[PDB]
Formats: sequence, structure tokens, C-alpha cells
Amino acid sequence: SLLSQFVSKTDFESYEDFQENFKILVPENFNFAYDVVDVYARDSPEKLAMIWCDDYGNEKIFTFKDLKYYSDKAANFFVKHGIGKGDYVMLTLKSRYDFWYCMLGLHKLGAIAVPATHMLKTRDIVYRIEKAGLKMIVCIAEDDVPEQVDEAHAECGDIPLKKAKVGGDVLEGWIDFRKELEESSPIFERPTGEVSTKNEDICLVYFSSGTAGFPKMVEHDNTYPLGHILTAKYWQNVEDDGLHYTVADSGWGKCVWGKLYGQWIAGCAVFVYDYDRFEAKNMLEKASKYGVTTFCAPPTIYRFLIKEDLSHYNFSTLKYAVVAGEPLNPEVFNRFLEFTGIKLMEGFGQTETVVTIATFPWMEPKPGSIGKPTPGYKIELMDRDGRLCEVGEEGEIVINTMEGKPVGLFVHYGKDPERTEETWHDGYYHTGDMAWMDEDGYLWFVGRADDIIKTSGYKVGPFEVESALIQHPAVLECAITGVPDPVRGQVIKATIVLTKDYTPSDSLKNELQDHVKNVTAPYKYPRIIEFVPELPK
Amino acid sequence: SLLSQFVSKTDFESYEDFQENFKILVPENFNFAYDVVDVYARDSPEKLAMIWCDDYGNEKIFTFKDLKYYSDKAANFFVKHGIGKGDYVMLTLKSRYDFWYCMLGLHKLGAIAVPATHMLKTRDIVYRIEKAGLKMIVCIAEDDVPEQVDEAHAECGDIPLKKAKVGGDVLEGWIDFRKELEESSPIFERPTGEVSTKNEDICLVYFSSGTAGFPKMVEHDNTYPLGHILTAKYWQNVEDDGLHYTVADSGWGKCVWGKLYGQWIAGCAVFVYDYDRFEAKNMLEKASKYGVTTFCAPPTIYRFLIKEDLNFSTLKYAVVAGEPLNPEVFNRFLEFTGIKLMEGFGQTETVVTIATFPWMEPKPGSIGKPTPGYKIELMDRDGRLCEVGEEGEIVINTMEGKPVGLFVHYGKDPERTEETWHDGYYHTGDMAWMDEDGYLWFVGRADDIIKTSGYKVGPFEVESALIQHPAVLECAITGVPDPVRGQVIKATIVLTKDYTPSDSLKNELQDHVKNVTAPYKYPRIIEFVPE
Ligand SMILES: [Mg+2]
Ligand SMILES: [Mg+2]
Repeated sequence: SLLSQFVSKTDFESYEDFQENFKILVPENFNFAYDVVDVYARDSPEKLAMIWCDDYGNEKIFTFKDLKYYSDKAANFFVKHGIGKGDYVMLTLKSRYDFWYCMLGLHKLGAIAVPATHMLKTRDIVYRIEKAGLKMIVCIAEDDVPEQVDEAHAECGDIPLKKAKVGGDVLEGWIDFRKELEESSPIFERPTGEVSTKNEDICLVYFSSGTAGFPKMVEHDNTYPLGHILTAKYWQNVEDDGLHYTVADSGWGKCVWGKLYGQWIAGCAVFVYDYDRFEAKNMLEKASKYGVTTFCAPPTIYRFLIKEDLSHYNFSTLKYAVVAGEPLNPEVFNRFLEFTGIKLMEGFGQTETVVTIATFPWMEPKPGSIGKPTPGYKIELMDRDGRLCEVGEEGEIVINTMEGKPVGLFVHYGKDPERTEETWHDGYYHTGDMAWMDEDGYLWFVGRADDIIKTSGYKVGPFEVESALIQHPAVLECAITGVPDPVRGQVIKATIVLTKDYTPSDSLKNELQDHVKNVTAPYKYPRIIEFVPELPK
Repeated sequence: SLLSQFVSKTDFESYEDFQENFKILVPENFNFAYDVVDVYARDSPEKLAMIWCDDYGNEKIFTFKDLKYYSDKAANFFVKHGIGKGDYVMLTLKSRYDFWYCMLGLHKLGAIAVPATHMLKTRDIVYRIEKAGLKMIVCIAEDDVPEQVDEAHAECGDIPLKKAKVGGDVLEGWIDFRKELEESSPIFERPTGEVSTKNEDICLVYFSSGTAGFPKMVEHDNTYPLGHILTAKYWQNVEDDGLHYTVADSGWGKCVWGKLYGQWIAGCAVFVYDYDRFEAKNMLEKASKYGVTTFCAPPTIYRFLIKEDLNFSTLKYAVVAGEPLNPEVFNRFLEFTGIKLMEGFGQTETVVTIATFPWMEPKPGSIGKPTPGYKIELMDRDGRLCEVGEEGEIVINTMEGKPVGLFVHYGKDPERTEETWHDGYYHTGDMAWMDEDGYLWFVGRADDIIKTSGYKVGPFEVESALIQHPAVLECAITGVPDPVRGQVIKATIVLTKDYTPSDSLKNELQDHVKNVTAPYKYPRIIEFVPE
């Protein structure tokens, strides 16, 4: 592995040793695709990078030599269609192996990758075209995505948006990605001089929900991949040798936390299972068969896995498992440990960061607690007056950046200096997450500082749902809030004032839920609706 | 002139006929630099495009051939420094003839021109760099502009921002624009295929004040220059081989309303007078000597002109826009010249939308009647249309499609775009009423935007500046009516524990705002309150 090249020291004897002695060593110029993937391709060509498979018996085994080859071809494909340094390209690719081709190709070119969920609806896509200034969309042919894109394109008018799809029939106005990719030269001339990437250049962007209005663009620089050394080597405890499996769709930040940067730096292969319908038994059988060694999933996924006879799939190779995204009930921890002999080690962070608080391998877990701060991240808890919190009091998790931006922290909200300044000022970046610290130094997440809702892993801005709801005739006014939930953390509640023409009923609730699911990504639908004569203001 | 190429017909007998029958014919693919400037450059090389001069003795006469030549050289200069299609480039060039080179060069590349005032301070420039994703700034060497840009760059970090200046000594990390332009090849090949421009491509962006927060990017597509056919031929009444003079700095939208697009389409040359301090006698003498035939200025300029004893024999037509017009200014100008000031109106987002056209008798103080193709309506709080005498918001009905000249969106701000343009109407935010004769009377903003001597100011631009001072705990910025200035900026301020109200403090707070943001925004009234 390349790990030792980027760190002060690889292994430590305790959390305290790790805190005192760990430093990421950032090279004068770092580009992940060139300095990790292409290095392996030359020095260890046959080293495994990725095991990919289907629910259709399709299997693709990628070495780093393979990934250099297809990412060079991908870079040329992008150049062919006028994509260059700084251009925003959206990727809606689920877990097609093409996602990895495109990411690496865009990194090589110095273009900007914008992964997005396949669940996006027309108005979501319009918003992202406009906010990012997208020059291209690369998407699956399935799930009516190209149709949603075309609808969005029509909304924007006859702009020169490039549209490439993976799979499917020939579509008028659409590029066939795989065909053109195969036709592309495997010789990509690395950009040099001023057109070459620098550490500070943006390479990756995620749209992330805010407390008011629509999702903001979290922009990450070329050193971001290095921050995931902490995520992969120290939190996930991956091994060169190994096969790491994080359950995450490419549309979400967790995909690159678990299926890309830090894993590959640490020399660990990644397992990708591109299924359409989650089946716990399918996931278990495939993961066991391919010999997955380390695992990450949200508590929801572990809930289904533990309802299966885990012992029947003698998951013999599983050596370490981590968890993040939803509240960890100790019962999930215990049942998993009783089946496997493995303790679920919880970690924490944000689209804007890498893992910032985690239960590291030298720590005994406190089931429910996110653990202790990651080295290099000066985590503090700040109250409403800008003062710091002592042990036992709730405050906002903030990151002290007075000595410089930690590796892995975002640069800004893209094209939004106002929101950036509001959230990051006077030497602290504000996560918007609330926690308290116990006497042992363990942190306990308590919720949001704002109106953002977290529902079984999904971060939801209330206005995303409110704006959808107000478009329905029956809605005069509405308020979207989260209500506590033991399993899902929170669920989305709509408090609605109906128009004169309508009366409250379960049927109408169904209709309004259905309306939301057709307007915006369906995970945002209000699970609880209450009809009221008036709202508080 | 190329006017007839772009319209259904040119001649009309009344406002009614014009409003009913005028239509712009938009080509399949239009790029102003190629389809207007380069056309004249080939078919009529010696045709006059621009007379440029100085307060310091300098004169430059530009034909269209000259302009093709230098804009081709400018395009290559931009390419050399990595500027291509869709790249935002800020131009802070006062009235240097270099503005024209750069604008046209950027159009040829399909890059995006962002003109800006020389008055921007560091924080203003940082904001624009970050909002636009600026890849280059081309600016004057004077007026401490390169210093403000350097401060801004330092604030942004090690970003790859190209910095080019016009004039001045060598600066570390700065490009010498004029030297490098002269070294650039005059051979430029029009980009084709994936690299070529389309009607829907953005070519021009202005930062424009909003009611809340910092200025928004008004983005205009490649067809926008055609909308100024209305502004130049019909409102300004320019003629083929005339000489049109609009008094406007290149940082502001009015410059392209008066010194570029519509004028050249109509075959009329533009007069550019790059002075540093305004002197009415100097302006009159230059305009007269060079033979200006048509004129536009804001009311403030007209007021200074009339305080002079007015031989301007070539002047045939004069228009006014940008500030409320007092009938006394109209009367005094008519008495001096025999020319009636014909008022027109619009926004950064549009071309001329309401005007006193040549067939109409002006009502001094009224902005006139709707431009053909702009379905101008007055709308109440209920989305209903207003009757005569009723104040409503000026809205533009776009249900039949976007009128030529209307902006595409607020760049990178779909939320603001949707808030202002939805359900078939673009909301201008300007309030007016219509009289019995159909003439429109402007009455103010629907929002908190302040307008002072023609300067649009978002209150938060001044509020954000003031709150940086230790003395200010809270503050509100509002407009108070002024007969000369339209409105003046007032700051109502709650002070901190350390400070005490005084005229010395007011002065320091005014000075502080002028150091932080463009100084035209300083609060002229300051009221200290307990709450
Ligand atoms: Mg480019
Ligand atoms: Mg760009």
C-alpha cells in the first residue's frame, strides 16, 4: 500500500498515541487518480482494486491496471465532448462500475464530479443544473432517469447540456457512454502547467441539505481523498490485502468514505454489489462468497442482517465492522456481537468532512456514543453565546480552523460565499450538529442545532418538502418538522393548513405523500401528516 | 446597417402600429461579434464604429475592421491564458477602449464577460470572485484597482486567478494587457462544434443589487444584443452613420444599452469620452467638435448641462433614463436646444421595456409606454391586473416565451430566479400606475432596494459593512425621499456599550462604509436609536 507515504507513522499503541503522533503529510501536488490509482497500475498492476457484481450473475474483477486503462479512456471521452478543467459533471450511476471510471477520469482531467442519487426528480435536476452550471450529466438508462433529465433540460431550454447514458437503447440527443468509452483512446495526456490540478482545486461536489432553502454545494479540494486515510485505515481498520464493503449508493458522500479514496490508499480492495432491491440474504451470501474482510453499514442495514441467520453464512472473513448514519441501539450492537464476535465501532461526520469523531480500535465502544475526536480535527462543543461547553453540557460540534483547514474539510459552499461565511467564521466551522461529552471524553449526538431533519440516514431540508407540498391545491400553508423516532432517529412530519375545498382524511394524506414522491426524491415524503386550523409564527 | 436583417419591418407610422407589428427575427445561430462586428469588418471595413478620446489629449478612431482585428487579437490573448467557453472574466475598465476589445474577444470565445465598476472594494471583489467563479480580471492600472484585486486574491487563497491590467508599471503576478494583446496573433478561427456558441449560451453578466443579501448575477444570452435594436433605433432614434453618445461607465448595464449592441446593429458609431472628473463644458465641447447626433444621459447629467449657457448643431435627438425626471429639467433643456427629452426605462434584467417613443408626445416625468414584444402588465398583491390609476408591480408576461432582451436567470441562484419568475410572469419589483392615456408613472420599489442618484443599493450591502464596526450592535438601512437624489441611504443604528452618539462617530461610520464597499453606498443620514 501507499499509506506510509502520506502519514507520520502508520500504527499506534493507543488513542492517546494516535492523537499525539498522527499527521497526514500532504505532498506539494496531489491528485488521487495519478498519485494513487496510476501508481498502483505501474508498480503493482495485478493488485486487486474492486470486485463488482450484479443480481444477474454478472461479475467484474478490476485491478489497478484496469482502472488506469478505463479512467484514461474516460478522460478522453470527456475531452471529446468539450469537458475540461473546472467543468461540473453530474454522475447518477447507482453502483454501476462506470461510476469509478467517471470519477477517476474527471479527477485526471481536473473536471468536477457531482455524484447524485438516481432518486432525483425533474425539479431536483433543474435545481442542480442551474446551481452547479452542469456541463454534462452521466446517468443510468434505468429508473426513468434519462426521462427526468430530458424533462429538466426542457425546463432550462435549449442549453448545450451534454447527456450521456449508461446502458439502454439509442436515445435521440443522448450519448451512449459505454460505446464511446470503448472507442476512446487509452492514451490520455496528463494536463500540465497551468491546466494541471493543484491541491487547492475543487475535484468533488455533493449537494447537501440546508436548514432553509435548497441543498448547498459542498466543494472538496484535491487533498480531500487523503483525509479518508483516517476513515479507512483507523476507523474502518481496513488492511492491504483486504476486501472492504461499505453499503452506500454512489449518490451519497458515504460511497467515497467507504468505496474509494482511503481504502485504496491503504491498499484495500473494495466490494461493490450493484443490486436493485435490498435483500439481506443476498447481501450476506455475496459478501461471504467474495471474502469481505471489513464492513460498514447504517444501523438499518444491520437491522435486516441480524434478522438473518448470520451463522448460516459463516461470514468467516469478517474481521472488523463499523457503523454510522443513524442512532445505534445497544440491542443492534449486542445481537451483532453475539452472532459474530465483532463489536460495531461507531463513527461520525458530515458531507463537509471526513470521519471527525469515531470509536477507534484502541477504544472500548460505548454503544450509542460516536466516540472521540479524530486527530487533526480540533473538535469543540460551542454554546449559543460562542462560549465552549464543559463535560455534561449540550453544545454544537464545531471545528477550530485557526491553525489551518484540516485535511478532509470542505473549501466552501460552492457559489455561496454568504452561507459559507454564516457557517464558518471567527476561527470555527459550524457543523450544525449537537452533542455532549461524558466524563470519559466520549461524545453523544443529541440532534441538529437547526431545522434539518435526519430520517434513517437521510439529511432533509424542511423547505425541500415544504416547497413540494405548497404546489398541491389542498395546501394553503405547511410546516415540515422532525418527530423523534427510536429506529429512524426522526421522521418527517407535515403540519398542514388545508384550503377551504378539502377536508382531513387518511385518503388525502396518502395523496399528499404521493404528490411529494412525484415532485422530489421520494425519501423526503412526510410519514406523519397532521391537519390544523393554524400554524405558529 | 444590418438592422433589416433582424426585424419584420423597420418603418412605423404611430406607437400603436409599432407596438402591434414590430418583431425581432432571431437567427438560428447568432453571435454579436461574428454576425455584426465581423460582418461590417468584411463588407464595410472603413465604416466608423467608435470615436474614443481622453481628457489628456488622446484620440482613437475605430473602424469595424480595426475592431475585428483587435477583438481577434483579444480572443487569442484570452486563449493563451486558458480562457475558453463559459469562463467568467471580470472587466473593470472605466471607458478605456480596451473594454470594447475584451467584450468582443470574450464573445468570440463564448466566454462570459462581467463588467464591473472601478469603485469596487476588496470585499466586493472577493464576493464576485466566489459567486462567479472568476477565472480572470482585466482592470485599469489606476484608481488603486490592482491593489484592491490583490487584496481580494490574498483573501481567497491560492486560487488560480489570472490578473491582467491596462497601463502602469510591471507587477509581480500581473499580465501587461496591452503589451500581450499587441503580441497576440490577429488570426483567430471561430470555434466550431462542441466549442461553438449557441443562442442560449450566456455571454454577459452583471452583478445587480437584491432586496436581501449580496448582488445577484443577471445572466444574458447571445440574443440579448438584438433586444437593443429597440433601445437604439426606436427609443434613442440613432441613425446609420450617425454618432451616438450615451454617458455611462462600462461597469454598468447602461453602457451596453448606449455604447455597443443596438447602435452598431443600426449602423451608428458610438462616442466614448474617457474622462476622470466630469466637467459639463468639456463634455459639451467634445460632443460638439466630434459631431454627436444623438444623446443619452441620466437626469443628474442633464441638470449640470443646463447650468451652463448652451453650438451643438449636429444634435438631433436626446433621451433620458435612470433617475426620476423633474419637468423643470425637461423644460430648461427644451428652451436651450429645441430638443424634447424622451424618457425611457428598464432594468439590468431587460432592454428598454417602457419608453417615450418618437411617435408619442412626452409627459415630463412619465416613463411612457410598453416596448413591442414586452407584455408589460401592472399586477396587484392578488396576482390580478390593475386598472387605470391603480399602483401595481410592473410584471412581464412570458407565457408565450421569453422576450428577446430578457435575462435567462440569476446565475447560480435558481431559488431567487423562481421567486421572481414563476407562473408566467417575471416580477421586476418596480411599482407604477398607468394614466388615462396609457402613460406609465414609476412610484418606487415593491421591496427594500434603494435607488440613489441612479445607483441601485441592496440594504444588506450597507448593513453588512456597518456591523463590522465595533460601534454597531444592530442597524437597519432604508431609503428616505430626496428631491435631487430620488432617495438617500439612511442607517438607523443601535450602538454598543463602548460608544456614544456624536457627529464625529457618524463621520467615522460613513468613512468606514466607504473603505469596506463601493463608496456610493455610504449612509448620508445616520440616526442613533435605543431600539
Ligand atoms: Mg474550459
Ligand atoms: Mg466553468
